[PDB]
Amino acid sequence: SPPIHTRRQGFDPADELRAAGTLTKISTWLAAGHAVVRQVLGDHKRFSTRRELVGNLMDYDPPEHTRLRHLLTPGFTQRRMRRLAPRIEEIVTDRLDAMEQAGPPADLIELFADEVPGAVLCELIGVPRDDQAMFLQLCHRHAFARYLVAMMARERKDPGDGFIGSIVAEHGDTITDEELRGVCVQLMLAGDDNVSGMIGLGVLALLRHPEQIAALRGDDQSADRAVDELIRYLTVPYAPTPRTAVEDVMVADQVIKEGETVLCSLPMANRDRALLPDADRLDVTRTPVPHVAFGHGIHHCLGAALTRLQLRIAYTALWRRFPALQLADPAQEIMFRTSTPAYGLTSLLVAW
Ligand code: HEM
Repeated sequence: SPPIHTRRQGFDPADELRAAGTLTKISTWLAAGHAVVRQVLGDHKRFSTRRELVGNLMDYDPPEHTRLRHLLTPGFTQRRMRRLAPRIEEIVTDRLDAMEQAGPPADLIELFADEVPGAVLCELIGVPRDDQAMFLQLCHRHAFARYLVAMMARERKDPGDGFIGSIVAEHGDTITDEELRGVCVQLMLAGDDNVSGMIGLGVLALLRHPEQIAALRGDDQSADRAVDELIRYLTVPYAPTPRTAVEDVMVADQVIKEGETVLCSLPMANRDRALLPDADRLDVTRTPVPHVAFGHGIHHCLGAALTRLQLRIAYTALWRRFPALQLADPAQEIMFRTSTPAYGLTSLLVAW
């Protein structure tokens, strides 16, 4: 009953999804191989992402996409995101405190996984801390757009040095308040469900492979390689933005007609034995590979650096606080999140 590409079995793609060919028609084309997915995503000239929506990079084609992304790129680099580390550490500590105060057992998803990403996003865009609580409540449920108008008005008149402030000070003439508001809305949508899914599933994956936890508190390479492997192995998004063929195009010896849609199975592409001979195995020590969990090509995840830093901080602080982290009952059923654009957990009752 659920769409083929959204079906999972544990941490893995479902058997019916595994049985699918490289490129087949489904009731829409489904690309389920690493090479074919990278071909489709890398072909931005023949495959368009296009179907409010203003500021949504996933709805832009070049040169319009190139222009808008250029203004956003500098505010998403590894070095710029490293500046948020203290605040991420603070947010994570606050949520760990909430778990510790509640005492064992506690729902890691409700108290930790579903709370961290939103708070980090508020810090990213520069929402004042006192307004952050109400900002998230209005955003999660669907005044929200009305608040952002007032936020852009402050920054345009008197620019700070944050995310919005740096854009309006340097390129205020080329970007509008409507575009800035749209960017912020889309950042909330693109960077909440994905990260919350990764926090939940990553914690469980590390519990299921507990010798691999120690990699997180090693040197920079050790920790980053651990996080990237978890990103690869879990591949939380089922698909990127649907790709529409602008013209007739031959992909994998099959003709994709103009107007037809192609869905890329990111989990299948990252389990492709052409990417890794043992792709179904979790190993935090393996050298990073060109996985497509953050996409491929011009639309590749803008929040990739933020995600890597946030997840590293989240996983590391969790076990530093709770070394004896465990499932509340060893035999408890894993509660998978299946109704959102990203795979995750709805609940994870943990003890320590
Ligand atoms: C679990 C972590 C994440 C994963 C797995 C993920 C996945 C992806 C993927 C697959 C794409 C490509 C979409 C496409 O080509 O159609 C993408 C794009 C994008 N992501 Fe993420 N994402 C994550 C976290 C974030 C975060 C935290 C942010 C916010 C800082 C973010 C912001 C964006 C934006 C703005 C785009 C559009 C880029 C463009 O179209 O040029 N993502 N993401």
